[PDB]
Amino acid sequence: GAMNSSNYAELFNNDIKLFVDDTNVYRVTVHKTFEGNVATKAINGCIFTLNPKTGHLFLKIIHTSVWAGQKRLSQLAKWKTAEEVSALVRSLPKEEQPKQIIVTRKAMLDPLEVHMLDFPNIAIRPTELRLPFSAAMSIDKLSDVVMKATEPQMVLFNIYDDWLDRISSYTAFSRLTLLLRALKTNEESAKMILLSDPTITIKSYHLWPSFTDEQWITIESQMRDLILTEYGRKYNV
Amino acid sequence: MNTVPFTSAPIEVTIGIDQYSFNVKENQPFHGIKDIPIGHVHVIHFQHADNSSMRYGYWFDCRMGNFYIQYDPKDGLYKMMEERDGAKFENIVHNFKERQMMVSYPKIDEDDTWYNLTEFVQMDKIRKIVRKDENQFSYVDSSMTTVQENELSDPAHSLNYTVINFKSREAIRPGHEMEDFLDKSYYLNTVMLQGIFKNSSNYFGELQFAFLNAMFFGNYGSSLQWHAMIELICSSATVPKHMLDKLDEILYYQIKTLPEQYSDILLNERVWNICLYSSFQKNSLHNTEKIMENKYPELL
Ligand SMILES: COC(=O)CN(C)C(=O)c1cccc(O)c1
Repeated sequence: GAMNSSNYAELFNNDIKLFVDDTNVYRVTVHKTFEGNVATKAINGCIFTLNPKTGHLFLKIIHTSVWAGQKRLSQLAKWKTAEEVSALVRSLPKEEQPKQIIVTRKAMLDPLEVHMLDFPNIAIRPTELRLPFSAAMSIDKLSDVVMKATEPQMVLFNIYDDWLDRISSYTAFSRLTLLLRALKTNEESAKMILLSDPTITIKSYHLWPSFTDEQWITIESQMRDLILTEYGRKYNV
Repeated sequence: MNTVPFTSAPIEVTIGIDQYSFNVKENQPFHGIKDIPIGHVHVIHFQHADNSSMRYGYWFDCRMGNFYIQYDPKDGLYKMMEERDGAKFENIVHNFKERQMMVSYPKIDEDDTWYNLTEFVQMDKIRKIVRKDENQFSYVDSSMTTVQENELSDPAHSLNYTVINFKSREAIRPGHEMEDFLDKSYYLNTVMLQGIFKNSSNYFGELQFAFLNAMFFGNYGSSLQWHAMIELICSSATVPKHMLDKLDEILYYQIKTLPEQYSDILLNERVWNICLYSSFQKNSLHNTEKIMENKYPELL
């Protein structure tokens, strides 16, 4: 069944599961042809496959060559996503394979279902939550590795850095979704908050800055303010 | 012309024969149905006046034996039976025919409806879908479920239609996932037509039988099966030209024969809107599209 606010804590139990987001798989800049018509030029994309309990991120980079000479790319993108997620599962040891895959957009259900026919016991679930994973390309190190790729490539990250040494998965996921919601609603402001003062750094092996617990509270507050603001600036409230 | 005689009619019942029907009163002197066209399967069916629950009936072919009906007061229904004494049956039939205690199968000469609804339906294929090999005829009723419905409970009383499932390994070639899901031609032509049904006539026979069980008994699983068999053809980019033309004729007469007051339950919006207006064959069903639009434009 569908994943929502009611069953939100199921994300952090001990059954292995993955979120799959396909927003950033097929990415285009739309431009004008010399004849004044409109054309798209693809740029590199990525599948965002995330274990919400552990933070392990399987970032499958989607190189623009995969679209060469293909038609109906937005439809292909969903099937390519499902082919790549199925290949990732088959690559994992049995004891690491997920018991559920939650897709962030319902149009991935039938593509993923058909590719996972060999895995009748892996449940493919939609969700009622409006998760901000599209904003993953606002994380500088993820964007950088996608755009630099010259061939198809899988890159592994922990999207929680070292947070789980100090906080629970539930709290880590909440922080992640707050950060990404903020980058999605006003990327410029969000990045200013993060990269604020010159005594705070990002470790070479991390994605986010090395905030103390107290600074994270301050940061998280600032991100909440931004999100409500933009919600006023948008709606005039 | 052949005859399906009755010992008596002890309970008030509406009796159907193919697309015809008449009301028989409790203990009215009814003794059967005569002038039944040879060469086609037929279905005699029943709806009791007191319990409109359970429409039930019998598929039969007068070429395969002499069949007669006696009400069973223990099991509470009109049963079909097979007489083995050919002279008893003929003396009995003739006797009743002289007392004019039979209704005449009321076929208008111009009328090809029944032929067109049963063109590809054979008793031999019915008896494989409805397994009861000690009888030449086949019982079907409102409540019987299909093999496929059971997989998702009494196997002896099941409709063994061919299982169709668009998200299944049988339907999707490893490595052609997207290709086969968006264009079912592989599954139609290789798996089902070449592999399972052997030819399109047998495919059309099962499609027509499923429709008729949906129409005459309100059998839900049969309606599911009819729509699935239509959708598999409509969602295939590559269909023999002869099948497409005949499918149009088939569906035309099915929609033409459907009671106007039943389109709400027996017609699946999504299948028909996909089939007539989006699928590969959206433009290959002119006669069916025409009568669907002049007769059920609400559904669409
Ligand atoms: C009427 O008393 C009888 O003993 C005979 N009846 C009518 C039958 O059972 C019967 C009816 C029809 C066909 C048949 O082959 C037999």
